[PDB]
Parts: sequence; C-alpha cells; structure tokens
Amino acid sequence: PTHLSVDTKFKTEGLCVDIPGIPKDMTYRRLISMMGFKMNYQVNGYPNMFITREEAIRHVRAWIGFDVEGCHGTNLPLQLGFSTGVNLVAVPTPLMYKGLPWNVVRIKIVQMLSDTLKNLSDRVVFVLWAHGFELTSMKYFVKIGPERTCCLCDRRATCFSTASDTYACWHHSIGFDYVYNPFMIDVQQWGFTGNLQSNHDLYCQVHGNAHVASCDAIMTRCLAVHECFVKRVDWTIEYPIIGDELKINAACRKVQHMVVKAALLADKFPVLHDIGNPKAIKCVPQADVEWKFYDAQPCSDKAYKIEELFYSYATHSDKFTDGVCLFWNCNVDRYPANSIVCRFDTRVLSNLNLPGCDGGSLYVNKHAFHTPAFDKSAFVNLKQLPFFYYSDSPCESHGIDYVPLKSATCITRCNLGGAVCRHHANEYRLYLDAYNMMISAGFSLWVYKQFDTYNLWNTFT
Ligand SMILES: CN1CCN(C(=O)Nc2ccccc2)CC1
Ligand SMILES: [Zn+2]
Ligand SMILES: [Zn+2]
Ligand SMILES: [Zn+2]
Repeated sequence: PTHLSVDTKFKTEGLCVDIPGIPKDMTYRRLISMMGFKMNYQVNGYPNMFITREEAIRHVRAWIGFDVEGCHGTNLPLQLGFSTGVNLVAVPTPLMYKGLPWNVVRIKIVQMLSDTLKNLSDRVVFVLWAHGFELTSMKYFVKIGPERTCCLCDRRATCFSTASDTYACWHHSIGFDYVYNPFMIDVQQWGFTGNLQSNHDLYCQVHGNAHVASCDAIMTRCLAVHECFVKRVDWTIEYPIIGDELKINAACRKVQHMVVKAALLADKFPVLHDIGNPKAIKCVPQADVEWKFYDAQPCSDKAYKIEELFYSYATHSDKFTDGVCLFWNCNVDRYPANSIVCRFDTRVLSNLNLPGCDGGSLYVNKHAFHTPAFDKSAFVNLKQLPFFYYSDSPCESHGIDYVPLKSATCITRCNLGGAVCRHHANEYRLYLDAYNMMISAGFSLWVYKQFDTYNLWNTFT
C-alpha cells in the first residue's frame, strides 16, 4: 500500500469523446501502453506514471494542472494549457503563444516547469481532468525510465536532454528538451457527476472560463485543492523544509509574546479570551491576567462568523466584551473592537504560499493550511499594529561590531534615560529582523484602536 498498482482499474468514460470505442474495462498498465510508454517490468523507483490521492497530497507543491484542447489527433494542432496560465500551440507540420512544432514546444515546457518548480519540489504532478488528448500528447514531451540523479548535483532527475544524452533536476535543466519521469493524477477518477466547470463552480467563483486550455488547467488544480485541502483536511502530513520555515515560525512566536505582553501592560485588561488552536499555550506566561482558552480549529473553507464563535446553545456564553480577545491565526469575518489579531494575507507571493480555491491560498509550512481569502473589511473595528520593540530586561551585555542605536520605537529604560545600551540594541535589531521575516511571509497584525505604545514608558519608574 505505497504506490498505485498498474493493475488498478481506470474509468474510461471521460476519455470516450476524444477516444471513441475505448474499452470500459481498462487498467493503468493498458492505458500507459496506449500512451506510447514501455515500462518493461521495472523495479527502479518509478512503478507507475499515475499516483494515489494520498501520494498527490504529500506532493501538492509539485501540482501543475494540465489540459490539452484539440484546436482543429495527429493531423491537427493542439492547445497545451498549464495552471501557470501558459497556453502553447503545438503544430504537427492567459498567456497565448502561436503554433510551433513539438521540437521547440518541448523546450518551452521544460523551461516553464523548471522555473515554476525548482524552489518548490523535487518533481512535477500533472493534475488532469482527462478527456484523451492530454494523455496521448504526453509522448511528445515526456521520457520515462529508471530513477536517476542530476548530472550537476545529488537531486533526483526531472529533465532529459537529447542533445547531450544527460539528466538534470529543475535547477540545472537550461537547454533540456524532455520532462523525465513526471507523475500524474486524473481528478475524474475520484467519482464526479458532470463536467469540470460545473463541479469547479460549486466551490469557486474566482476562476472563470475564458474557454482556453489554461483556464481548464487552473480549474482542475483548483478543484483538486478543494477536495484534498478544503473539504478534507489532514494536519498529520508533514512537508519538507524548502525555505525560511524555521525562522518564520520562530519569528511568529517572538512577535506574539511581544505584542500580547505589551497590550496587557499598556491597557491592563483583567481577562484575555484566547480563541483558536485547541493546543495553544499562554504566549505571556508571567502576565497577571485571567487567561481563558476557546477551541477552534483553523478554518479552511470560509472564515468563521464571529457570531458562531460565541454561540452557546441553551447556556450563556463567556463575556467576550470584557478584557481583550486574541485571534492568533483564527480567521473570522469581522473581529470585535477589543482584539489583538494575526491574520495571514493569502495574496502574498512566496514559495510557501500556493494558489488556492475561491481566492484562498494553501500555506505550506510543516503542514498544509488552506486559508480563506484575505478580506480588509474583517478589520474595520481595528487598526494596523505598528512596529515597536519593548523590553523590561536589565541593561546587561554578556558574552558583532557596534554602531549605536537611535530609534523612537525601542521602548526600553536605556532609551527613556537617553541612550540605548548594547544588549537592547542587539535585541532590537534581532526583533526587527524577526518582525520583517513574519510580515514578508504574509502575516498581518491588527490591534484595538486605543492601543498606544506611549503607555509603555511608565512601566519604567
Ligand atoms: C456552550 N459554549 C459556551 C461557551 N462558548 C463561548 O463562550 N464562546 C466564546 C468564545 C470566545 C469568547 C467568548 C465566548 C461556546 C459555547
Ligand atoms: Zn541538479
Ligand atoms: Zn477555482
Ligand atoms: Zn538597555
């Protein structure tokens, strides 16, 4: 139970308009053979070109929706569409390119996949809504064989060059012409009634249908993401480290402690309502406040209605208007005015944030989290939280070459007294780096309108 058996049955109804007369009884073994590929019984890490839903979810960073539309089947040109928005036209002789032979088209496919995937994944997973032409066109740009390594590094081989007879990963494939050992999954195999557009539109209004192959490719990957990350969630799946995951997560913990500690000192709320992660611990353990936790799992479809988070059935709910409410990555439609909020901005461009369903995004950092679309109106009762650094720690060095720190946002006893000490200057610079790391990763901070750092200076007396 690791790979998809080649002898698994493949439902062929979706393929019969492009391939009339196709047998209803069909295996992956026979389908692959029909596509022009010879597996010759090989136990070398590539048992099937097709993979299970579970293997696809483990490799979501590799997903590339692919669709082929028969413009005019050997004698006709084909429109090759990708979920990157690219449309290529291959002639047998929203970025739309004119008709070119396969020998040049395949060089473009390798360039595009390599640039899109080199910082995301060790492979490609073609996400299909298979009708026939996409499967039969694969032989014109795909080569298969045993698992291999790059000619220039230790990464697995994803590309092949006929000019040099060598193999490369996504980082070293410049000038390569063939996709090597790609994987693929047919979304139609999951049991769907009706066509791609009708199933996609049930959950998403952001992707339209301009009737080009890239629109179908985008809709296909969108629908796959809804099925695997929106309606079905698995937070037990671990994903590899591809970027600043560790620094971002450490920054988030530093920022949360800083902001919450400062809010409690400036406004002295008697009670804090910590709403979100059922596994959460107190971010400011030494604070005076009555800390009360409320469980809400990360919402992956629509943002929580604030009224449902306070809904208590036949009993009285806790008083949310007393003290402060802390929503650390707990996505609601409209935050109460007495809130401290961290909300991920789904629009952020990064290697951790993949395009999602209905304006939302799939943020992949250790775990995959489909996040609802960022909506500025959720924050109408609050203001953006400005950067500040606060510290009550003693002015002592212990144990880097100096330029004295001058900043109005270094809230320390030394700055109050006229001159920032070396320890607080080092800590301020580290904290500003962590803050910038967290912000550039996509997180946004919001706070109740009465929040004022001027109230922190009198904590030094
Ligand atoms: C039966 N329970 C009663 C308690 N309950 C709430 O009090 N929710 C809540 C959440 C955050 C702040 C204040 C109240 C949910 C339903
Ligand atoms: Zn390489
Ligand atoms: Zn969509
Ligand atoms: Zn100091």
